[PDB]
Amino acid sequence: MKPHPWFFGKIPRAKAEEMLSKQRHDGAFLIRESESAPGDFSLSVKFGNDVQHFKVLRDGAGKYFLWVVKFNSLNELVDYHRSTSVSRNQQIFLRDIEQ
Ligand SMILES: CNC(=O)[C@H]1[C@H](C(=O)N[C@@H](CCC(N)=O)C(=O)N[C@@H](CC(N)=O)C(N)=O)[C@H]1c1ccc(OP(=O)(O)O)cc1
Repeated sequence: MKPHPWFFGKIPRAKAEEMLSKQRHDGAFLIRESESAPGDFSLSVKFGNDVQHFKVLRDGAGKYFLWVVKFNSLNELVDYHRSTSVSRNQQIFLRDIEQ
């Protein structure tokens, strides 16, 4: 296997916005480690001329989620959202960032 092209570690929210706005496709994303909420993860996605941010929420079972459906890993959250939208208003499917 190859390492996941979506994990950026502890990068600032503004830095994530700066690089995603330059990407050419809707759905281009990254997972980053939140500075505002230490220990947690955040999802940043490009759509149109904006960059949307989602908190990767945790429960007492250690599951990962954005809305209702629970996942065992960050990898499973990401993979599910490549075929199912992260939004109910717009069709936003996650796709790998271009290097
Ligand atoms: C300025 N306010 C926001 O960004 C708010 C983002 C939001 O509600 N986003 C929409 C989705 C994107 C949009 N519509 O622009 C939402 O309804 N999020 C839900 C679902 C979710 N899992 O984020 C929520 N706020 O619980 C919150 C946020 C806040 C913090 C953060 O981590 P860091 O602080 O960016 O590391 C990520 C997202």
